Amino acid sequence: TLTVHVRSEEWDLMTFDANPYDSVKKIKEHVRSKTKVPVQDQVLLLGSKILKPRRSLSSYGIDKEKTIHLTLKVVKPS
Repeated sequence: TLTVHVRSEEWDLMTFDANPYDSVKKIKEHVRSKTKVPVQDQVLLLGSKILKPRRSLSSYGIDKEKTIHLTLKVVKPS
């Protein structure tokens, strides 16, 4: 389906599968599995855009791509 590469400042590159129409929250749950960072403390970026957890990757323009590169930041929420 779709392969997601998640790069971060702290950990090795993460790889896992995703669906472009699922919420970004589903990505964060994969990150939580690999890093144990709770979903509420993660921020994901596509390019330089911060993704909102309720939105889908498709809504940010992920259409035909077979592989995408995301950035993870660990952030204490307000």
